[PDB]
Amino acid sequence: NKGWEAALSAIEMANLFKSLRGTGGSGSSMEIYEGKLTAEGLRFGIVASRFNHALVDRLVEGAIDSIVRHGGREEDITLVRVPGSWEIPVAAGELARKEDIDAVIAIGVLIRGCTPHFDYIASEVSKGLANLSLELRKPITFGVITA
Amino acid sequence: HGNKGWEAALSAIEMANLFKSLRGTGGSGSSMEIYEGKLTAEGLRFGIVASRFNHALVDRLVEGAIDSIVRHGGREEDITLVRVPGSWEIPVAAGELARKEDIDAVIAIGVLIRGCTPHFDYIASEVSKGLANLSLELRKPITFGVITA
Amino acid sequence: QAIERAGTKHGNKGWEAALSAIEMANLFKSLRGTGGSGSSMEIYEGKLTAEGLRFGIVASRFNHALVDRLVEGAIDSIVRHGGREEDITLVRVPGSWEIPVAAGELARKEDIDAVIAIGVLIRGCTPHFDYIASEVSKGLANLSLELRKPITFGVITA
Amino acid sequence: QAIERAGTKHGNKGWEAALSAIEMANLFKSLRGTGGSGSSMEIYEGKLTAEGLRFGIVASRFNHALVDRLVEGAIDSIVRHGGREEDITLVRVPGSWEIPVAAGELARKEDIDAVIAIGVLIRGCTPHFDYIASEVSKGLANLSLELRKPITFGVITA
Amino acid sequence: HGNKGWEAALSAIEMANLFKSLRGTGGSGSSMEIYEGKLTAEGLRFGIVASRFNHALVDRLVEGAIDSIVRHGGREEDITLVRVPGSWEIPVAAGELARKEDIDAVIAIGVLIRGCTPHFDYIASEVSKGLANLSLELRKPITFGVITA
Amino acid sequence: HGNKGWEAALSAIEMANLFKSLRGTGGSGSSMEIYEGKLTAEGLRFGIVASRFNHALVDRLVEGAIDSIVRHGGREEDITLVRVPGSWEIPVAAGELARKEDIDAVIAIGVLIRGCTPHFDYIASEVSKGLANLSLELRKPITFGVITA
Amino acid sequence: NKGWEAALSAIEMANLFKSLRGTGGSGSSMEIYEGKLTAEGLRFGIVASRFNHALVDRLVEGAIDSIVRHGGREEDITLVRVPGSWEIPVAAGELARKEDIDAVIAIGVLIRGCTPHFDYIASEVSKGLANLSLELRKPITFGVITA
Repeated sequence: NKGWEAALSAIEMANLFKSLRGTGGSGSSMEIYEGKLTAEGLRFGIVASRFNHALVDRLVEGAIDSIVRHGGREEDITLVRVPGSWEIPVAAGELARKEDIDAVIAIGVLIRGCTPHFDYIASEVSKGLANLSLELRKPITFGVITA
Repeated sequence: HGNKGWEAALSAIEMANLFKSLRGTGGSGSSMEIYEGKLTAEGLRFGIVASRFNHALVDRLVEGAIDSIVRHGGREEDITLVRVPGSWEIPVAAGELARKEDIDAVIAIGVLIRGCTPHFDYIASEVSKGLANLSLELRKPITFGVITA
Repeated sequence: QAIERAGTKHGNKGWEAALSAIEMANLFKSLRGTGGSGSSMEIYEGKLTAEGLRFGIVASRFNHALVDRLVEGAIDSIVRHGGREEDITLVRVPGSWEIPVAAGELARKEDIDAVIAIGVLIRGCTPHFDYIASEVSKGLANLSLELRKPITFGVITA
Repeated sequence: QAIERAGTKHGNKGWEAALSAIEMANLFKSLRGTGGSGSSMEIYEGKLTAEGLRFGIVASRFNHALVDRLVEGAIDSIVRHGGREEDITLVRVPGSWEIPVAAGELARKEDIDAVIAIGVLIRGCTPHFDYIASEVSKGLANLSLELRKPITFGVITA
Repeated sequence: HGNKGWEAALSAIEMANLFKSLRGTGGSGSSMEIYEGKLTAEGLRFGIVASRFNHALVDRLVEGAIDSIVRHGGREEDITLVRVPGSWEIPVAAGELARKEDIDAVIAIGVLIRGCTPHFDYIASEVSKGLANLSLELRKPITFGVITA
Repeated sequence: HGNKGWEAALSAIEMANLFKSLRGTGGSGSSMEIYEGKLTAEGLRFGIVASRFNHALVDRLVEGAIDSIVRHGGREEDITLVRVPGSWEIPVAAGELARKEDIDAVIAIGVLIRGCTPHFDYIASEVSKGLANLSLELRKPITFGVITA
Repeated sequence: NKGWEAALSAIEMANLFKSLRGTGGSGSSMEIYEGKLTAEGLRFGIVASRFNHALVDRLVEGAIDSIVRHGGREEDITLVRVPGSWEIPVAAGELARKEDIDAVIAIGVLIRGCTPHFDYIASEVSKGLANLSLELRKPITFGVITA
């Protein structure tokens, strides 16, 4: 279930960035920065599409379960629904600019298989999410699948 | 001694020296100027970003990178190592290290899932593109030690 | 050594790349100048006189045999068209991946009128999409538009 | 490091090569011994007990990932069949071309009962005749016949 | 009667007799000398070297070899059978048998992988080469009963 | 710094050291012995054999070989250079150098005429075979710096 | 004309080996051994086949002309004819064991083209000549062609 995996990646970036922005080490050894798998005290945001209802519900199911099971507090989740995959990047941008969220998770299902004639919509969705993460300096996990 | 981790470190060391020369005082003229970087790692600060897929392989590349830096005069106390889950999200971590003024170069190490070979994958395209844009924007070398399974 | 010098280098991609840089450098210098009075359609084209211009060259070291013939091709194009060898800056980089970042540093100097990028690319013996080759073209194109200074593309496939 | 140790290496070409060396070493030791009394057809076969035998291994360094799993496969085959780790001599060489000459030096020692050669070969993506691969096979075969000591062939193609 | 093991045994018997006659002093003259070997195995010692790989087929080949020797007057007491792991080490074992002064001929039996090679095979070429060189150096007949799958 | 001339010199230097270790006194035991050669060229004597076809290319490889030896501690006075017309006749010249007791290794450099590609050429086969036999017979490293056009 | 080229290679090995066996240098610089293109005072031997009479005569023509033109003395050439290419190695062996010859030249024409099904006779001729040169430590030039 990609939903469980995508949530796990987000948890362990919210911890990593929290460590990096903190005070540095004492020197005298090679600094190593790391992210644990404890979600206590963290705020998340989820953006999910509405296409292939059967599949997406299972994915959003895993994401919420993963956050709570790893110690998260269910009141710290904001869920946003959008008509289709083309509208995920713009919604994620709005949710990522709030100062109360630490990571964002994108859930969706693409239409054509793994052997198309190339897909423009799929490229734009992945391309847009990547630029937002770099521009806003905030992790954004990528949890879409292919039909 | 011949792994991609070793090679990536050399390119990072050399480019770091070359940039230090370019923005220094120019030559006296009267002849064609030639700029090239040395392989003296003394006084340089490095950061490394490594993924986690294939824990066996990635550990090997990271060890090679550290070995290369120290053998060429690098001080082991000047290496910052950041570890990340997958290849999709090296660029965001690399960006954080590059924006520090105490880092002279960044090395990215990872392994990609070889999917359907003839066709176009989106994770590989985004990881390479993101690193390239960061280097041009921040004006700082970023080496691409990535490989394929 | 004399055997190396005896070979001809007119016409290789180093020659064409340098020639394009000379024309573009003169063309821009004309555009920034005062506009014509009018009374007719006004045409612009760059002359091929290279005296007084400053050039920069970025070349990778991979495949040390092919590259050298390309770099020497570029230099002779500038010299044979009137340029002086004292107005050329040469920068060498480990590989094709880091050409764009080095080319950016040269292009930001106010003493450079154009930049020439030379290199070679490894061709896998089956036609897949190369993630390194695309980044070089993408990076160089962006730099020229942003800095508003011509940059010429002089790479080849093995 | 523990991740490396957890992997299984039973059955790789390092395993088979070592196993053949053990059998041949015992077989020769039987042939040199006194012949049977007679009265029936007399059969020889080598046992798989490795206690008391000395072994030598020659391995190239090209493709450092593949080779290590092969060398460790050979060592565990000797140990798991009764051999001691103090009776193994390991020699490392730059490349596959100089395996035969190094293997010759080890084979001439009187304290060695068998030699194992391990390496990998580069496969060009079109099937031509390889002048390096043939020389390794030719050299190793000649050494065994001339020195009258078994040598086992444990190379693979990439 | 129809397997290569049977044929290999007959060749070994005939060559062993032929060598026995050649060492004899030449004739008086008055005609053209003709030398040939007979097919009686009485009083001759043989050795067999067989590989274990693809054992389903070789047992039938070794079967024929022993059957032929006995059928043609050979005493089963005089056969020495040696087994080796694979075909790569047939030559080295054959050399040890051929150097015994109590052996008149040696028979080598084995099976090689499919012969649809691009241009060449590097293991098959060594078995035949080694046996041929060994026979000439030691001046003793060695028969090739190897077949291709 | 990355030409076949450079690589061939390294292999010659390393193998020369390794042989010096093997025939010296053995270890104390109680642990597995590992033998490997260093990259210290001090005190070693080298000979080089170079063909003449493509004078431009061969000169480059020969310069690289000399540069590699000296940079790793080699004394320029300990290099003997022999030049020959074509590839067919490197082995006979290499044999003469190898038989001197003052030479520790030999390096062979040349370029072959790429004929009809898929098929078998006899000049290339003989040059490689001859070098291999010489090393085994004389028990001395001989490196193969040869390339193809 | 391969005949001219084959003779030239032999001339400049008889000189090289003459230099190598001579006294060494004075040190203080990198020893370089070299062979000139002067054939004065040298003895040669030629072994030629008798198949494709038209072609071989032209090749033996060039070899003798090359030796004399580069200063050789025509009385110092020994010519041996053999029925076919298969008999070249054995004849060359006899001529190379004499102590009065400095180099040997082999001239011949092979039968099948450059794209056969592999040729056993061609391989043996080249293989045999190479072994003789190494075993006897004396240059032997290879001047055959393919029909």
